[PDB]
Amino acid sequence: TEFLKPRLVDIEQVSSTHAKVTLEPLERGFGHTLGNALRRILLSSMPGCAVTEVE
Amino acid sequence: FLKPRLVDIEQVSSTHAKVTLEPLERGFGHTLGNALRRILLSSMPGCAVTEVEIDGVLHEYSTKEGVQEDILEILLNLKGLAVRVQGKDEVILTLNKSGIGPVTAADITHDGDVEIVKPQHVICHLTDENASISMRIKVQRGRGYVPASTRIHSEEDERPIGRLLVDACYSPVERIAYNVEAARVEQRTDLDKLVIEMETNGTIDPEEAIRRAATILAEQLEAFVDLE
Amino acid sequence: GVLKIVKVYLAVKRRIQPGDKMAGRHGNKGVISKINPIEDMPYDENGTPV
Repeated sequence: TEFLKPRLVDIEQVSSTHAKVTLEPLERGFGHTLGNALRRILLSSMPGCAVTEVE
Repeated sequence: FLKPRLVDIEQVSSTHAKVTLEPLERGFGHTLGNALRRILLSSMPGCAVTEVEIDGVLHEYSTKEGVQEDILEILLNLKGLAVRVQGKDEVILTLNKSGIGPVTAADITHDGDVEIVKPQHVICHLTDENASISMRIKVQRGRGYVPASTRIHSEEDERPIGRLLVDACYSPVERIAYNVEAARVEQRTDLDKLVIEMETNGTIDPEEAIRRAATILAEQLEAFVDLE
Repeated sequence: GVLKIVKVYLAVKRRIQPGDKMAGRHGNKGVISKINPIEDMPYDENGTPV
């Protein structure tokens, strides 16, 4: 029984709107899991409004 | 938006089963496929043989009367022994057997907590009709893969030199392959349907496996999310 | 002029680690570099990891 989870550490906003978030205590191989999962959900399926009609 | 829900589990032959998972949206088929494939395939709770104590054996580089096997091929036949444990985390099984013939896992002694999933898994053959093999196997619940070189730090005073440490491959899974195909839905045009085919040694039922895997994944994400 | 010799035979069981050498029969040498878990291997549609 060694299910040790991470905790969020310093969200480094670089300049304006884009941030680097590291996450230190993860087990073997969960890094690519959380990266791919959060990546594909952010990049593919977000509720978000875009330019519909311009008259 | 629309959340999934599990549907029919199909045990194909004996030990490998197809778990369908029907209502999934765009992209979440491949997403949950890769994620559950990895978490099932890497870290599932299971148990395997850790310590073996044959009676008349000093050490694993030796030979015994009447056994046509060497000692370490007995140990590599015990490594592949698939066993399950109900209400313990370590438990000591034993073998007592005499006479000419095969010695399988069916001849391991009886215990209500321990269930043997393959009675035909052959451990060792006996020849001389008088050479009785008698050992004490120690199975132990674990996680992942821990070789014998990592466990020996405190060493548990290994001065009973008859103990033979076996590399414990605790992982009960062997192969997890998923398909993502479209499920025909009444009004919504495309909703992906996930099928996780899973080969195990026989110790872990599939719904409990996928429930543990999704539990571990949600526990990983709940580091910065919360209860819902 | 030697009284007694005690010889002790060790049997080491060496497994594999990055840094060993492996080779096919065609002369393709190579040093094992990283020993990945099964989760990261390329796998085909049947699901068998290379």
